[PDB]
Amino acid sequence: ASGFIEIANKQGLTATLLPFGATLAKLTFPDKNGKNQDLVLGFDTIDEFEKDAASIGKTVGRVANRIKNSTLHFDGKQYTMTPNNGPHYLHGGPNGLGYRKWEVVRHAPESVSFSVRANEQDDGLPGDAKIDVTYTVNDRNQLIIEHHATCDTPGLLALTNHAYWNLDGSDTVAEHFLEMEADEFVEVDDTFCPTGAIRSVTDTGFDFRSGKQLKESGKDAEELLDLDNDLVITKKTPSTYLRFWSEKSGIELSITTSYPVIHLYASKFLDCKGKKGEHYKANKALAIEPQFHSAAPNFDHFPDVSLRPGDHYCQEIVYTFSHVN
Repeated sequence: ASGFIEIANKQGLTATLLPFGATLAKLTFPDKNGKNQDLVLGFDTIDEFEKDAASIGKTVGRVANRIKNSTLHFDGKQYTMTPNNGPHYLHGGPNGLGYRKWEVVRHAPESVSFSVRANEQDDGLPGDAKIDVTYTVNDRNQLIIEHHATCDTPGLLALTNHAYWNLDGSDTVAEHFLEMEADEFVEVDDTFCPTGAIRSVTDTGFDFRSGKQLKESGKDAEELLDLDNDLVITKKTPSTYLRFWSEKSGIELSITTSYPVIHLYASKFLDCKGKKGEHYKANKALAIEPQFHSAAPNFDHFPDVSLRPGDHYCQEIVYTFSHVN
């Protein structure tokens, strides 16, 4: 058996990790009323996490999101996996990184690092890789997630963190405000698999450039937010890219990442017994997943996510917690 690992700074920021799936189990931070609030969904027990299928707080890999039709071409060779989500291959498959027990290579009062190895035999994806993920909290009230990796054999590697966020405990995050520096988004089909097209956010329900409440996303016949797309980060050349907050709890979350996109999932298909024995329902939280474009391995015009011998996969996500004053 394993066990929850806790890290924390000196200002009231605590994070609880789990070796299994290198998961972010909990993240507590005092609200405007000085009351501690767990900002991420989860489970009160370890086994519940090992049985979860919604990838709650997990470190996802080797390839986050979908591989169109469970097939791809790598270095002139075709790789075909067994579908695990519709006709596609989602989050690295049933034996993806999120479903494996990572080794604890470092643990200190404010930081913890996990490591794990994966090759074609483990998940059917090309080559192999030694992956190391670190969670660190600091005096700036930031949670830093570092994603590092190397390989002996050429393959693909595109990770992300699948934590579902809810800053005030509300039944849903429809009232939460969201602001993103994203001019474009990745188009997806009915099965939510990228089509390879990029669409401007202008005049669409995905324009969060002015900061609005999530409840504002068109008008469907289910009154549910079906957010679950890749929002391409507008990055300069010659900084915070996302701000998520709740006027209710007064808690705000800002993010900066090396990744080119941030996948936002409004938790439309959620329905599980979480913390406090609570019953999570539709649009309960907001999954924020900094990552490379979904289905990158299927479209050559999307970022090249190959990881080859001698190179170093190195990405980071910085979450800053504060208050809206």
